[PDB]
Amino acid sequence: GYIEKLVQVNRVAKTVKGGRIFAFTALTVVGDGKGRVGFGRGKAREVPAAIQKAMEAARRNMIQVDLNGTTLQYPTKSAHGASKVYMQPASEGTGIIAGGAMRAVLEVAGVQNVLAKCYGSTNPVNVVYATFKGLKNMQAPEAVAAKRGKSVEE
Amino acid sequence: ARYIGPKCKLSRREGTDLFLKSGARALDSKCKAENVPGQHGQRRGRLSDYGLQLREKQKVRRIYGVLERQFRGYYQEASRRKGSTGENLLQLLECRLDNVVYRMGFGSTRSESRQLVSHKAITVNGQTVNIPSYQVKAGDVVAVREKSKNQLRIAQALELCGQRGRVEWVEVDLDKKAGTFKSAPARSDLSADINENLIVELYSK
Amino acid sequence: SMQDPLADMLTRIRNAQMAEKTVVSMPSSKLKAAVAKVLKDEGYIADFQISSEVKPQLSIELKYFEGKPVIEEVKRISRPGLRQYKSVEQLPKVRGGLGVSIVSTNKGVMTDRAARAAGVGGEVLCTVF
Amino acid sequence: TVRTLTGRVVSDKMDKTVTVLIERRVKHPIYGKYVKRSTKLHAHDESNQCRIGDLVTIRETRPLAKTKAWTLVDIVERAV
Amino acid sequence: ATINQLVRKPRKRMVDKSDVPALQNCPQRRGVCTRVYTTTPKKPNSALRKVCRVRLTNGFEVSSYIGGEGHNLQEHSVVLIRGGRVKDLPGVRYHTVRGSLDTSGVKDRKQGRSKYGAKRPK
RNA sequence: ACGAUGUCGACUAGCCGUUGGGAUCGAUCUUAGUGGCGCAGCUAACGCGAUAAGUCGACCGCCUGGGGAGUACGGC
RNA sequence: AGAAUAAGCACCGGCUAACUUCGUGCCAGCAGCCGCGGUAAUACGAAGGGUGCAAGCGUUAAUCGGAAUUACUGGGCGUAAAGCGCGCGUAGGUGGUUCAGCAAGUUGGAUGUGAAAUCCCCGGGCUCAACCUGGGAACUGCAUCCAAAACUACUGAGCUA
RNA sequence: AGUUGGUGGGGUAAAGGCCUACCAAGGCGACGAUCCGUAACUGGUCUGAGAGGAUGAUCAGUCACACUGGAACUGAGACAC
Ligand SMILES: [Mg+2]
Ligand SMILES: [Mg+2]
Ligand SMILES: [Mg+2]
Ligand SMILES: [Mg+2]
Ligand SMILES: [Mg+2]
Ligand SMILES: [Mg+2]
Ligand SMILES: [Mg+2]
Ligand SMILES: [Mg+2]
Ligand SMILES: [Mg+2]
Ligand SMILES: [Mg+2]
Ligand SMILES: [Mg+2]
Ligand SMILES: [Mg+2]
Ligand SMILES: [Mg+2]
Ligand SMILES: [Mg+2]
Ligand SMILES: [Mg+2]
Ligand SMILES: [Mg+2]
Ligand SMILES: [Mg+2]
Ligand SMILES: [Mg+2]
Ligand SMILES: [Mg+2]
Ligand SMILES: [Mg+2]
Ligand SMILES: [Mg+2]
Ligand SMILES: [Mg+2]
Ligand SMILES: [Mg+2]
Ligand SMILES: [Mg+2]
Ligand SMILES: [Mg+2]
Ligand SMILES: [Mg+2]
Ligand SMILES: [Mg+2]
Ligand SMILES: [Mg+2]
Ligand SMILES: [Mg+2]
Ligand SMILES: [Mg+2]
Ligand SMILES: [Mg+2]
Ligand SMILES: [Mg+2]
Ligand SMILES: [Mg+2]
Ligand SMILES: [Mg+2]
Ligand SMILES: [Mg+2]
Ligand SMILES: [Mg+2]
Ligand SMILES: [Mg+2]
Ligand SMILES: [Mg+2]
Ligand SMILES: [Mg+2]
Ligand SMILES: [Mg+2]
Ligand SMILES: [Mg+2]
Ligand SMILES: [Mg+2]
Ligand SMILES: [Mg+2]
Ligand SMILES: [Mg+2]
Ligand SMILES: [Mg+2]
Ligand SMILES: [Mg+2]
Ligand SMILES: [Mg+2]
Ligand SMILES: [Mg+2]
Ligand SMILES: [Mg+2]
Ligand SMILES: [Mg+2]
Repeated sequence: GYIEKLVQVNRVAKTVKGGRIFAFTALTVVGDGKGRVGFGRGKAREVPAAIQKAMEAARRNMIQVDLNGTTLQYPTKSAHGASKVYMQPASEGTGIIAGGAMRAVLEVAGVQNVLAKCYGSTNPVNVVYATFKGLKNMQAPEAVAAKRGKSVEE
Repeated sequence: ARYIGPKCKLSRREGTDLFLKSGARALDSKCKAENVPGQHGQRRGRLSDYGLQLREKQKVRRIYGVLERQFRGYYQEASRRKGSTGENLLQLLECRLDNVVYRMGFGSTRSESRQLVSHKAITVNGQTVNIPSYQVKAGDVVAVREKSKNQLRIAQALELCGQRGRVEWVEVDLDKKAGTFKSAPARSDLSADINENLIVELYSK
Repeated sequence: SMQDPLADMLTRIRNAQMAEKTVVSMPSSKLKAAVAKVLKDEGYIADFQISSEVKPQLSIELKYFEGKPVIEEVKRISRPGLRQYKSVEQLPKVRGGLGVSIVSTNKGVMTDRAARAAGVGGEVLCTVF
Repeated sequence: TVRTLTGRVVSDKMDKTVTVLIERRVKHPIYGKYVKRSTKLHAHDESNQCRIGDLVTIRETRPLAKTKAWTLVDIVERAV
Repeated sequence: ATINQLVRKPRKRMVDKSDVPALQNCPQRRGVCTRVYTTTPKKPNSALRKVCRVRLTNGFEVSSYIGGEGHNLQEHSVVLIRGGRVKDLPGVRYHTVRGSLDTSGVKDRKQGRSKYGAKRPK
């Protein structure tokens, strides 16, 4: 999958005798648009190099999500650290009703009607963590049928 | 109201098609239409998401010449209408009377089409309509006055629009200077470059 | 001090599914037996059996399919502190219809879809996914 | 078909009258929990046959005195 | 909190107090200037701001800020004050409207001269 | 007045000490306390981890930015 | 008959779309929050050049939202605010298990009301809209009856964890 | 302390401590009585995804008042804009 999306660029500094040493951290999400998505982080002395290291990290550990034809399966609620996330499927007309890191993750992954909200802290990194921890864990039908046959479960 | 001013400074700022002239010579060799205006013009100026929404909303408003109170009323009506409001807004905004008398081939520019429609020179079923906002129901035979059929401006606009494409849903008889609308246009009919979803994202905030 | 034993049954089942146990025992109850029958019919547990001799013991054997357990999220709704009651139209569909909700209606203990099929509401005991 | 109301006798120190407590459980408008509220009514006991603790059923009539507009129709349970 | 605890005592909202206690739910209010003078600002800044002590119609005695480069306020001039807190001066919480009653606005202002009560040169 | 950790009840890998008793053949099992580690799980982190800060029930107390202030006035 | 005759306001450091020069030099001034200014200020005052609204444009005052920031939906209390110093106990809240009854809670249905207008859906009229107007939907509420018995409550008889 | 109930009488178009004479000591209240402050109520209006929060400008229904404090006459109806 190849669609970039740069969620955040941040500047950090560590103290040494004489002064400060600066570095840049880039958080990015990479996916194809049909259910493959990953996120990556990259820190470097310069903004560009940070972005490319983030992209290389994002292309690795890229996972597969089973979406319901440009829509989520069912309303889901996930968390990471102090960040909590709620998403639920929407109709065909609705766009992506989300904010920030959630919108990047969802528009990269492939969904288009998400109607989502986030509670608690709004750190982009932790919000991306929560959003994947939610998307990755959906089941889809004929997999909840890990109990018995189908059409007798829905 | 209406907008008065340069009609290609806008194109230079936006940097896209933005039909605002008769199209006699070209779109380019008038204003070097690739740079934003003013002293600070060469800079591309990478712009954030809010920039994207503002830029395309201004794009649609300027191409269709609608003010923002009217535009937001149009958007509210589209949101009220069922079935994927994003294209409902375009379908409803297309049915304006001035844009129809333009796209029917009776006017050189949207501004000249408004000029004609305001001064009471066009009919719908013979009844004087001079509001450049009338929403034309499908079926009505939009036509120019039998008195006005001999004006040469309509002739020049018609021969200029003779080579601009075919929409393949209207039925137009050109000898008598009349139009006819059968059914509302589909989403695929209009230029499928500018997306409708980003507008509804703008107005959902 | 044993104020609500149905949540105790659910908690024992969840704590066993978390520690990867194969069987679970508990003191028997008519409501617990009904809920176990509904869960077994729906497919969330393999089998259950009830003992005898004055102190009956309900025993339930658990399913895992993959390395994960079959029951991933079981929780209580109408605790003895709220007593939630619902109507047919306002019954809850869980996980978009891929889970089930145990409801005690005036026709017995069934699932939400079976309750809707009879157009009868009741008390929402617990939700299972 | 008279509209009765069942209740518990609380005090009867006034002649030819009886105080009845009627208990209802009303749902809190927001928190969804039921709370037991009570109402005190005065009923006309013509032959003062209701002692304390008895459980009876009353009926609405025209006012007999000020703040006394109910009459007991029959005792349904006695007291120990 | 437990549901029973909330039933016994429900959750209560704390009211928001007004940052402009005078001019009670009123857009702007008239007053008379008792005293004009200059003040020093807080630590990071350094200047000589112009503040007028005002006695309102109700009776509240307040401070107000004369926004602009020049003013013509003496001691007994009727002024009109509006809400708005000067972040730099301690205690000031209102602004004198320029060119309302006895302020006449500020002269020869071209850019944004509606917040300062200046007329169009045309 | 501190475990800076309300009381009551039910479940959830193990290892090494120690206090007051029981059994079985110094060893094994078990019971009520008291300590050190540690898997899951939890936590912002430190850390907790059958003496939970884990998973659940019943009831009570308390919190809503820092000062002014646990102060002023009134009541006991 | 005549283009004749009728454009202003705010902003341009980030949040937030839009930059250069000149003049002062922690002065004069700006400001919703971070904050600018001490001799090249995209933040002060002016010029040009842009951005946004438009017969309006800003400013102030007031409500809800964002605020999951009083958390029923939907928060917390070892160290950030937050477990009474500790027991006993009144009202109140909650209640191991079996059989049977009743029908208050609970569920389904019927009937009466819930004034009209306003809100929502489909039409009609004024050149459209604002506006007017037909029909319907809705008004989660309340009361009176009929039926059911899984759970809670009430009644009787048991059992021992 | 007419405060709560009863008996006899009076009174009103009408039930009633509504008024009166006797009989007894009752009645209300932490499910907040009494007291202080504040305020016409509702359909509804503004917000909100909803639950809620704020509110009662226009229009419609009910209530109260008519310089301030009392009282009755006329009538089917007034304590009378
Ligand atoms: Mg927060
Ligand atoms: Mg207008
Ligand atoms: Mg303000
Ligand atoms: Mg303490
Ligand atoms: Mg404790
Ligand atoms: Mg304890
Ligand atoms: Mg404890
Ligand atoms: Mg315990
Ligand atoms: Mg340890
Ligand atoms: Mg903690
Ligand atoms: Mg404070
Ligand atoms: Mg003290
Ligand atoms: Mg004192
Ligand atoms: Mg910008
Ligand atoms: Mg300014
Ligand atoms: Mg300079
Ligand atoms: Mg400037
Ligand atoms: Mg809120
Ligand atoms: Mg606010
Ligand atoms: Mg809660
Ligand atoms: Mg908190
Ligand atoms: Mg401390
Ligand atoms: Mg303690
Ligand atoms: Mg106490
Ligand atoms: Mg105790
Ligand atoms: Mg008790
Ligand atoms: Mg029981
Ligand atoms: Mg009880
Ligand atoms: Mg019912
Ligand atoms: Mg109505
Ligand atoms: Mg029956
Ligand atoms: Mg007397
Ligand atoms: Mg009598
Ligand atoms: Mg009498
Ligand atoms: Mg009376
Ligand atoms: Mg009170
Ligand atoms: Mg009021
Ligand atoms: Mg008043
Ligand atoms: Mg009120
Ligand atoms: Mg009043
Ligand atoms: Mg609304
Ligand atoms: Mg909300
Ligand atoms: Mg009025
Ligand atoms: Mg009215
Ligand atoms: Mg009167
Ligand atoms: Mg009077
Ligand atoms: Mg007067
Ligand atoms: Mg008088
Ligand atoms: Mg009379
Ligand atoms: Mg009169």
